[PDB]
Amino acid sequence: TVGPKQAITSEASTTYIPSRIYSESLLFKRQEASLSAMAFLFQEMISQLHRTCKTAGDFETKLSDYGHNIGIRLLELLNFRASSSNYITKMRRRDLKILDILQFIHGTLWSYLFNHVSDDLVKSSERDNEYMIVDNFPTLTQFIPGENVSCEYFVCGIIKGFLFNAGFPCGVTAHRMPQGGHSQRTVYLIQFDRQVLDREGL
Amino acid sequence: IELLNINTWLILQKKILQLCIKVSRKINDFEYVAKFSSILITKYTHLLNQSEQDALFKEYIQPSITNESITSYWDPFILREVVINRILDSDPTSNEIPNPQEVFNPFKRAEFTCRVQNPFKFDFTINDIQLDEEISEFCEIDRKAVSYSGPYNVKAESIRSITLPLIIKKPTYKKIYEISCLKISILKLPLQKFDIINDSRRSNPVEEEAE
Amino acid sequence: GYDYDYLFKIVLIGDSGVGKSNLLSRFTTDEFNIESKSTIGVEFATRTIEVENKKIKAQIWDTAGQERYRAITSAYYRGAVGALIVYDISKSSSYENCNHWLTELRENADDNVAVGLIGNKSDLAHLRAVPTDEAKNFAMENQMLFTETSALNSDNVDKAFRELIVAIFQMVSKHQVDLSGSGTNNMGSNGAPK
Amino acid sequence: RSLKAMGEEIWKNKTEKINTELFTLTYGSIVAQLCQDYERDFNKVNDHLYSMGYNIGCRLIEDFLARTALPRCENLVKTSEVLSKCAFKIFLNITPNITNWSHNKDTFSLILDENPLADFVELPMDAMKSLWYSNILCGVLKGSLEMVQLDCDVWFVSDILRGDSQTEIKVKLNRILKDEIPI
Amino acid sequence: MAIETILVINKSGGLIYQRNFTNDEQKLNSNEYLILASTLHGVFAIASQLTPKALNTIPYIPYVGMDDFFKEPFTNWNKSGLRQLCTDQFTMFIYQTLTGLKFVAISSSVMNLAIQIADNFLRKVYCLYSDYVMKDPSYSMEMPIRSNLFDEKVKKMVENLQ
Amino acid sequence: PQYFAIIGKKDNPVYEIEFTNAENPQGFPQDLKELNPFILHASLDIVEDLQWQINPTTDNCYLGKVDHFYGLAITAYISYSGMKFVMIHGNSANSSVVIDDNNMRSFYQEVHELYVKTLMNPFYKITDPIRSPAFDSRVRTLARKHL
Repeated sequence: TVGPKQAITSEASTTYIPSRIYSESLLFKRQEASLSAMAFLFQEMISQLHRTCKTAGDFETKLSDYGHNIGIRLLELLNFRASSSNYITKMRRRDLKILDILQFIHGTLWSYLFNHVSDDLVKSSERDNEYMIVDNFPTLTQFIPGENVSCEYFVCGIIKGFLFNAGFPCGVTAHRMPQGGHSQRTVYLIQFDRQVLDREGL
Repeated sequence: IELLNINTWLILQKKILQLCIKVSRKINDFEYVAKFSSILITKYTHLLNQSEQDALFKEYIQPSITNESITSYWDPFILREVVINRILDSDPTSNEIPNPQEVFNPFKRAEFTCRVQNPFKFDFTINDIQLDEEISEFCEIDRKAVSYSGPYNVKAESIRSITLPLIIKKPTYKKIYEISCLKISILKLPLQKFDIINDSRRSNPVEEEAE
Repeated sequence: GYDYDYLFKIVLIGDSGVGKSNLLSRFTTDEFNIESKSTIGVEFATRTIEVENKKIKAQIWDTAGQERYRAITSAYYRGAVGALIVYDISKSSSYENCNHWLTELRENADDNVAVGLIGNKSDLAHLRAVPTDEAKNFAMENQMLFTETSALNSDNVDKAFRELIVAIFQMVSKHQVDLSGSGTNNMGSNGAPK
Repeated sequence: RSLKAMGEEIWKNKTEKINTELFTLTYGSIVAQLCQDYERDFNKVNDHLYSMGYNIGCRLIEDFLARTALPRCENLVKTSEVLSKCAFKIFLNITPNITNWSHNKDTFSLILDENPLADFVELPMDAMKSLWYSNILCGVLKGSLEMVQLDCDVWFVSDILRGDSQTEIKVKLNRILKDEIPI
Repeated sequence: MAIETILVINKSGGLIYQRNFTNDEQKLNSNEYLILASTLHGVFAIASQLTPKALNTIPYIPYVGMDDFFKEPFTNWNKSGLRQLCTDQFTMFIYQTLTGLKFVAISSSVMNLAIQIADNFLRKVYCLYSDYVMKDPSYSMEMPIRSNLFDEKVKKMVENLQ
Repeated sequence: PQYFAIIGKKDNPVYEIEFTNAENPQGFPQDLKELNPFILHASLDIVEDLQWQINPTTDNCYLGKVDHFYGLAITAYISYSGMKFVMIHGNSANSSVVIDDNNMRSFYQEVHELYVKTLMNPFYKITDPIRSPAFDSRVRTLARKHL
């Protein structure tokens, strides 16, 4: 009963100091876990989404929604704790060019979820509006056997909801290019829409 | 009304088309004051008070009521369910109708025939405009099985009984058809099939028993 | 190679001399080795069928009753998912402990099994120890598949056993969707910038 | 030497390491969608989190028994010693202690100090009575201990997400002595 | 010591995995392995029940496979049960887990220390089982091991042995 | 008087408040009913236009007085998620946000913790208002102590 959408509550300033009900904290406090306890919950994502899905494509694009609802949380956290609350600091750059947020995702999102920075970030040289991001080892899909890459898409929805809430409407698609002795190389191609494309030209 | 996607924020949408009602009042256009009074039904859920400009908006409704057909009952969400419970006459006459192989397969994963009985109806009005009135509800393309008398109102918010429908039917053959809803007139002309929420919420009659 | 999808184990249980092994050896294709019954006890033959575009191996384990293998056979019902109590209509004392086999097999087999009941030796039709309608009824309030299982010139088993693998299949055929793997793009000359 | 000091050697080297904030976020996404597609029927989502968690523990007991090679526990107080010092210390990073046994050592309770699955959650008001958020552990500890043929039954009783005093989990174990042939 | 064939049988009799690698031939490969695996489960049951009027198992770390999987002496879990067959051409080891999941290793190198080097390999195949087959949502329980990552995760460790 | 609002992605509001001095207790006299949401929704657009400008009309988070209309200035803050923290200031004379420009940057940044802290609840979707009793005390103690 604070913001109803029926009205704007009109309340006078400089009232009393009220009681304190719930107080949280926001710094990182780098607490670890075991990769088995992650991979068990990832296979319990997939062991229900195999059950309540009829074809492949809607399984793809509702495994992606779980990643969407981690990406739109994580975008507001990572810049805000990288620019550093009551230890008052400035407000990061708030990046607004497509190869200034790709450097941020490439060097900080993958260094946040995973221990290492992702290795390469590859422009599609022979055309425009495709932007590859690769690694050498997807450490969440690494217990899936076979070759079909539907089980990839929980990480790629983390990418897409990172950009869709950043003002950059895109669409990701994952593929597998087994280059060299890295048999699981697993490119994602970020593929921005047409209606964004004029705006960074002007 | 094109600049806001009306057909998001809500308070301004209410305030702009309240201004549109007042300008179409001062112009005395009728078809737009009927139209915006009818397109306020997307927003009576939130944003309103309990019968202050519902009644001071009913004084904009009721000029369009006393004109020709310019409103035609905005909301098709009226009657939650209809029950055709045959009352108890007598239990003297229910008058009904009529090795080798073969391996067992254990591992393997209503209609009425009504009589001299009356039915029931009940419904609600969605919003706190007072004293909404209805007359003469009856069935659609069906047989003789209709009601008679209609003196009823409905109150502010409540889910109200409609007593005394008093059905009288003629006997047919037992061809099994489904009804859903009836032709109900809410203080004006008889509108169409005011269907039921969340499901069609069927009913299943057959013939009257002449036996 | 191997290339089947699921593998069920199905016990054949009953009294001795009710005719289970002769019922088996017509019916499974073979087991490639005659071997022996009573050296380890229970013997086992395979049968492959396919259900619902999945390929099934079913492993029939028929169990002997020589009174020596007391703890041994009770260890052999561990993990047993399909079951078949066999009884003969000629003799009568097997039916007195068909319910004994049923309550021993509801014990310690799985969480849920699918037990069939089969009347061997219908060829001697003029010697019925127990009426078929009583055993049919006793199958009806015990959720059991019932077949005549007549001996010689019969298929009662070739439809009832397939129906048993169907009912045990949808007891464990949970869910899957697709393994198509057709999504390919991105063949460039890599103007990378890290 | 013992069970208190043995598990942090396993925690020190050769345990593949991930954060816990991604673990909280990817649990929270599951339970938010399970709320939204069951139309806020909160005694159904406790059933569904139970049936999800029961199929974790049958896969998890083989990973725990391969990572450390325990014997079978001799008494139920030392099952609780494993579940204190070497179950949640290896897989998670938490050591929830034990209080309040029964009058005959039939039940016990498990005070969980900090939860690595609800770091941010303030659950809604219609879920304030009929939902237990970290029910996934009560699918796991029913599951894995059933594969050791300790038929226990495990519920929540109170938790801090409701606004109550403390998170604690009551274990009541019934029956055993049925299993594979060698011991 | 040496291993020539990995056989992994279930907790309910019939097998879920075998690979007779470096056979340098085409051996017999059908349901005879199923009846062999069920025969080993049966004689593993029978070797419990006979025991005379009598009424250990501390391995070590020998660094098999070249960080490794474990560091410390441990225990076994089966005493009244079959442990090692010994013949002229081969020698068969077997290893029961606590949950009931027996691992069978046929060995083409013949003639007590072979137990010590054997079970420190048969626990290192158990760790790859629990790491690469348990976290597999396409793998249901009670089904053959149709994963293709489990083959060339164990092939590297056995050719690192021999 | 002061008007403060958190405007969402589709321009739907998620927090809506005014707070004002006790000299004029019924604040914003015949503007709070009829101009105060219109000037907010109208002057979202220059804040939206300033979100893609590198230099204004090397921080790009705080924005100054972006509009001045009948002597009422508004100030803005564009969050990474794009939720914009626009706030209208009203007075008797010509109000100055320049006397608080060093100050209330740590009022916009102080709300970040209050916001980001209410984003991390997984039950909280986007495009629904903040029905939080904790949030009101957490914003009005900040408004009382730091203005």
